[PDB]
Amino acid sequence: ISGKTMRGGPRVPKAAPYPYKTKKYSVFNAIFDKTSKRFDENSKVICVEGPIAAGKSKFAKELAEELDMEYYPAVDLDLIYINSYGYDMRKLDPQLPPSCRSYDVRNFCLDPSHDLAAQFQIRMYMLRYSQYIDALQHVLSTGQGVVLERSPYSDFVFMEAMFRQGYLSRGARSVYNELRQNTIGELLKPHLVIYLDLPVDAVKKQIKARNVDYEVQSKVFSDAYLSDLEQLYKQQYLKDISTHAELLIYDWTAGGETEVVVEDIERIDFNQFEADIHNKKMLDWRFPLEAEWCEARIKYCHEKPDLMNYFNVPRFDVPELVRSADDGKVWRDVWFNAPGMKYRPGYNADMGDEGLLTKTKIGINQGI
Amino acid sequence: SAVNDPLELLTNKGTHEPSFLSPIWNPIACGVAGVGAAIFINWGFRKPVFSGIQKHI
Ligand SMILES: Nc1nc2c(ncn2[C@H]2C[C@H](O)[C@@H](COP(=O)(O)OP(=O)(O)OP(=O)(O)O)O2)c(=O)[nH]1
Ligand SMILES: CCCCCCCCCCCCCC
Repeated sequence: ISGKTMRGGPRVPKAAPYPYKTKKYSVFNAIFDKTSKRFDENSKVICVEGPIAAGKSKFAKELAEELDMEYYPAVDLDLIYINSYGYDMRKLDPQLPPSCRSYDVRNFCLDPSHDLAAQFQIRMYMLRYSQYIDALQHVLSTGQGVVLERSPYSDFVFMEAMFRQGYLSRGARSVYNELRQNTIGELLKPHLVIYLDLPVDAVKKQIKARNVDYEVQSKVFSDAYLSDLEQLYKQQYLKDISTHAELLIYDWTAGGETEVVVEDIERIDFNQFEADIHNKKMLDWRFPLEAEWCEARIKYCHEKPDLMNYFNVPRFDVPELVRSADDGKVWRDVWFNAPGMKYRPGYNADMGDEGLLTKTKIGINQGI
Repeated sequence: SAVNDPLELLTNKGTHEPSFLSPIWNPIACGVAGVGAAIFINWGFRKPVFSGIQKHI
């Protein structure tokens, strides 16, 4: 993956980028537009990794700037608590039942032993899923690679970290394992992963480098929990990914510099895995025909409601993930009658949208 | 008529005047069905019911 300096300037595309957010790509659109006419050496998925506090955002933004890639930060719960109109839904909690109240990252940090925190972990996985297809829509349709601050593959370690600390039961672990077995097999594993290795204590020191109140007055950021994440990462997750992705582990006790991390990438030969068609490295990203490339692009553009509807699994034995029916009706009549989500986010007259009388357009892969 | 001739039974003499709804009921019922179908489409996509009147028309 050539950087900005070896290329001699900004990256030029091999063909015209497809407007994937505006034009729907389907089977009948696959004849005129072909997927592999845009792919190059820069069209790879790079996922940066690491512990709780490792400077992933600034390093990933600098890696996106130097390699001419699209930056995708880690998804937080302000994507669904704050809708497209800017109204935060964390102010609806007096009217909501206590089993249906808002629960975000700071609510996990203040109250770790809450039931809905397990739901929160499951919710976070869905949000990571909700960006990963948005990663794979960007690589396949435009031909420019992406960088991800965290991965949907990188989220079961958080589940096991809550489970070994006692914040989750066996039932929520079994539920999240069933959703992971149901959903992760439809994704393509990333091309390259960068893990920023840190000790258990130094991350805590980096907590004091952040000075936010809800992460310093909390209880979860202890010696056993961060050691549990470090053990889970380096003993299960990275060893499972290194059979597919070229793993790069750096020590980040110091500040570090993104240029040497860029310069280690071009020393990797990515064409040595194409000699064997049954090689485990880059197995999900090789396609022998142009029609298989268009088949994957159709699966990742026209079948994103398919992959989001694969989460509809029934699990009723747990009492932490089952919403009460009276509480569900009260939640519906508060949440869907709130300003900003009475209708579909295009057609909402209460938030100043004009020209609704002649408008019949809807968003492609849009949450209703 | 002292006999029931099938020719006289089947021949339309013209004494049966058609009703007021007879030429007009099927187009207005199919138009109401089309308007309700477009309303039902707009309701299932979480739009306002009378949002897209191009589809209604
Ligand atoms: N409960 C829970 N918390 C999570 C999860 N993923 C991230 N967090 C929380 C833990 C910390 O409060 C906070 C740290 O976020 P990250 O580790 O993604 O990095 P951070 O946002 O600090 O960015 P940075 O690495 O500093 O650039 O996010 C998860 O799956 N579950
Ligand atoms: C003989 C001509 C018949 C024309 C069609 C019948 C009248 C239609 C009027 C409008 C019906 C739909 C209203 C919503």
